[PDB]
Amino acid sequence: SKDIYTDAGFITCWYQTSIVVPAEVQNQSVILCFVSACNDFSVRLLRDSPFVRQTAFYQ
Amino acid sequence: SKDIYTDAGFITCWYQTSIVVPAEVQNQSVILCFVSACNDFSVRLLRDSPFVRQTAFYQ
Amino acid sequence: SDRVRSITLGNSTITTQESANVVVGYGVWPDYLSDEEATAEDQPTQPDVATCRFYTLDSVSWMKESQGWWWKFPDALRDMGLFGQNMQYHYLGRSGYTIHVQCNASKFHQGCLLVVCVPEAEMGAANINEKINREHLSNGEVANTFSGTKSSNTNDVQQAVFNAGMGVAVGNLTIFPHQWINLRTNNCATIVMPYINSVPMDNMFRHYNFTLMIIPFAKLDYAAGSSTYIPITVTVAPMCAEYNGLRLAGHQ
Amino acid sequence: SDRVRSITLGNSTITTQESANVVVGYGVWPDYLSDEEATAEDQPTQPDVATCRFYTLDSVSWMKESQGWWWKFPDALRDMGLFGQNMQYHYLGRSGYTIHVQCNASKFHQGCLLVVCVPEAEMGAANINEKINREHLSNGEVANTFSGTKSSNTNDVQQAVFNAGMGVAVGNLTIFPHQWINLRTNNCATIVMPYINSVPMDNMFRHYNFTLMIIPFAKLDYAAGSSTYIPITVTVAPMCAEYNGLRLAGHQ
Amino acid sequence: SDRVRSITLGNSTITTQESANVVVGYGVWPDYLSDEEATAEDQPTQPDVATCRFYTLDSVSWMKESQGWWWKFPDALRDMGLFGQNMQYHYLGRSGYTIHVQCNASKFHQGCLLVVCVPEAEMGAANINEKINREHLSNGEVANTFSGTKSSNTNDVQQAVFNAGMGVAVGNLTIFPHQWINLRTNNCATIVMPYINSVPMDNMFRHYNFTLMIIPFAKLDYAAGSSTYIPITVTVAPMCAEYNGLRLAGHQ
Repeated sequence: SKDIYTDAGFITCWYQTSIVVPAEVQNQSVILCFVSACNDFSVRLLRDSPFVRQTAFYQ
Repeated sequence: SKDIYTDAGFITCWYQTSIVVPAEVQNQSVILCFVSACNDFSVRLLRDSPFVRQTAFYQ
Repeated sequence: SDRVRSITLGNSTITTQESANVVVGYGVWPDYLSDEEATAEDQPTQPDVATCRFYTLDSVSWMKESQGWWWKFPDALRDMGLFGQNMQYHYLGRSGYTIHVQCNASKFHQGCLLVVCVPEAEMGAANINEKINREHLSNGEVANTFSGTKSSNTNDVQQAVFNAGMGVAVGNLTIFPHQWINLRTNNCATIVMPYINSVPMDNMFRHYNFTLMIIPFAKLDYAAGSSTYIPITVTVAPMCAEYNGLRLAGHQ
Repeated sequence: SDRVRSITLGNSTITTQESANVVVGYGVWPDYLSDEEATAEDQPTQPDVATCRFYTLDSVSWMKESQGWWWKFPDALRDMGLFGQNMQYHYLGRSGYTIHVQCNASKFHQGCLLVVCVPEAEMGAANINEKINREHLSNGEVANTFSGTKSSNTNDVQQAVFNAGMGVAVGNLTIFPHQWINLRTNNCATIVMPYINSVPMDNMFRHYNFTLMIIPFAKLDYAAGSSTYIPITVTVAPMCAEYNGLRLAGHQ
Repeated sequence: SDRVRSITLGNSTITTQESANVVVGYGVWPDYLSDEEATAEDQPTQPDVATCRFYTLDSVSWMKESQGWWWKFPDALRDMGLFGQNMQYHYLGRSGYTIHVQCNASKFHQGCLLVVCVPEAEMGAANINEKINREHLSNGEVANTFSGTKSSNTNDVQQAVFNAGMGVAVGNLTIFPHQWINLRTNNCATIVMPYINSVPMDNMFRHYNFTLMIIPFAKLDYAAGSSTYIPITVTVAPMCAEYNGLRLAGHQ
């Protein structure tokens, strides 16, 4: 969760050089992004997820 | 030669996926086909070819 | 290079020239059922040439506005030769698979497919307390189609690409054995899939083992002179198929 | 193949896929100053992670009518982090460099750059008996530009491409450590440059060690539908940087 | 890769970058005549540098409607330096050859050439009981041209591509040492051709040893902006040429 003490940083992405494309080829393209953990990764304290929201039962 | 007893089958060719081509490139193209025998191939009985047709001599 | 791959299963051969690699399941290659995991007592049927071979499904056309496709797979091979006949005459079936998907373009086309092989893809309904007809979950070799928005048809699956018909995030759908068909490097995507079920053998009509899904993240796009019709062709081959409990033909 | 190259200096990594090779100076790789060639008597400062890393300069746009660019290089890194701060607090500096220049295109674009690394590029003036201001020889990370004809500005370098600002033939300018960026084979140009000076250490403001020059021989050209904006991006990393004579901040 | 090939014969060198392989005759590499197969009694002439080298013939232009070309080859090198002079002063000649054909395009052009090297290509006539003039079977380095239909000129070869001027099926014409120039993979076609004749040496004017044929099966085709002029350039080098029976210059 968010707190001021343990802030981690900023991921940013910039144009080094432009996208040079030849004739009769589309100019606008798409980047896809992925995330995963490395081999030194850990988690410690169990809690309930902030996403589960029910009001009544599931009859 | 052709007979009903020794019939061999049908060679056929189908579109799996289409021909995707970029811009400024011609769409219609040409397939060439080849035939030969393998290393287990044989022929047995001599006869005259059905193609030779002469009427008189070659003076 | 390692981009050329050749596969021979029976009397059918696939030679590709811009392949990437082969994902093999969860590391397990398809094999027969041993005597320690066996449950039934009678002799199985192992055809192994008349069954284990590539069957070619229908080609589907990929426009700029296409959203996705799915096939259920012990059921899309219902009417494909002796695999389908041996499905109709036996009670218990058990097989692995090999899913090869063809899609070609040029160096001027762009786009990106995601070929996922999802076990137990129990799908939702369009209306919440409504029953789904069997003609909409599966249709044989004819593909069903996702929609871009909230579909609300009668007796139909909820067809929205951002939930994959199952109620999850479609970006998180890469936990399953998957490849990508990227049109600047790839041409094809081979997925070897072993048998994954809670029981050693199961009936091949009442159960759906898994679901192939092809979803384009990067949309297809091209210039004003390139070729418009781009097909997508799926070819499947059962592996290590064996059968148990012979009786008359039917399913009821 | 050997066209893929990866470079790690500190916490910055460059991966290229259409590189050519790496020119290393005059055969010498950058190393620290030994005790036999040393002149000053006090302990130097070797940061080695906070200093030796890639700094990215400004991208410049390459039209069909562009003529060239230059950067002075102990001076273009004046305001780039702890390299610039350690330049401002010390009196004697000594470093090698690694110059990597990015420029990309497609297989439908043509053109050819020449990336030269010229030691002691003492440049001429536009007016012969006139003094050059410091804002025209160097401007930091913002590039100066050559001109196609005889430029006659006030207090400015003589900007003509066929003399490179130095009074020589520009075709003979390949005696220096150089590469080409040919748009049908290349994508980038890596130049490792050791320390070349007449003294073992020197001040990094009063002196200009060398001058990078990028001059297009074959002009950029493309068809009526290809992409127009083509940037050129220069990235530099000091190597074996050490510092001597600590005093207060300033340069006067 | 093995696509780069380099050939040095004398003071002439060919470097190609998209070659395929080299067909060497019927397996035999050209060598000199031994003393067991020799018939004449006097010393032969072996120049070996002034003779064995590449000679470049005329370039021919390949439109969309071009049909084919042929060259007779002890006769197309009549006026090519010391090979032609040593042909004119001697009575008996004996040589092998190396036929290299250049044709280049881009990745947007399509087409396919067939480069055949046909021994004893005795050609037919346009009119059946008529004599062919020598200016139509051969013309030196200037190529003759096939026609698409039944040609009926005076004193001319029957020029129809589907009979190759010889009365056979042109698809069956691949029994001879041949290569293809496919414009998506190839750039050139090298054919090493040894000496094939019924006698150990023969006169090089009265006899035609073989006939090069270049016939486009897949027609040349391109879009509305690509380059129209596409040449085809043939280069030949005699190998192991030796000569016998010196007398005065002439041929009558």
